[PDB]
Amino acid sequence: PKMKIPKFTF
Amino acid sequence: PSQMEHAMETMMFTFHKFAGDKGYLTKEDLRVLMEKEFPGFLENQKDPLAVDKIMKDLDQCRDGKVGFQSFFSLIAGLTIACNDYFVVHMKSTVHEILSKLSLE
Amino acid sequence: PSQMEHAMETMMFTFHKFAGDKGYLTKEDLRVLMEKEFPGFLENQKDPLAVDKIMKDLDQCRDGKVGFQSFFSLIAGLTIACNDYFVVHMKSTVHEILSKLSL
Repeated sequence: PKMKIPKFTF
Repeated sequence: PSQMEHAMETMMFTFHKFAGDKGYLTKEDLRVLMEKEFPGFLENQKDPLAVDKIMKDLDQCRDGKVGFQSFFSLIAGLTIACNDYFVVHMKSTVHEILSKLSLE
Repeated sequence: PSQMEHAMETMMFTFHKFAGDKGYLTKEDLRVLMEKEFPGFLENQKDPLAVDKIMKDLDQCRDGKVGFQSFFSLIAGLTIACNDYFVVHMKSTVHEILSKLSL
């Protein structure tokens, strides 16, 4: 896989 | 057999169960979802368009479909904000913690 | 009482259980974590430094600590890639699906 930073939270 | 894996499992089977062969989610899909699994939030929320605005903040493409990726993010924004609650208002349960704090 | 909420619950209690009052995770924290909860992957992996390289790809700040946010991402990269498996190699269980495909 590729654990990359997500986009947006709350 | 573990916990996280037992969780990730549900998380994985909680998407298509509300999607299907289509493999995605539309505005009406999210709405019904957040009300077919975790209503303990959107319900006692502060707006009937919450799902509408949330849906918008989700599909950054605005086509109607919502992939598992962007989807997961939703399952995150809640958990993240929820986690921050432990850092203050603390230190089945989420059913309440969710309906409690909300942020635009 | 629901499913997702029952899940999100675990997810939330699976972080501090491996963190503590400190409220974060160091290289040695991740390592022990991925081996104290979901070893069904890193174990039958293709490298003993997997955790080291993964840790690096996690704390984009390189200080040692790993917050719940960046942390969750990890719980995602696995689930996401795992999900893609249904789209092909298909159509407790994750315990195997995880140890199966990797980068």
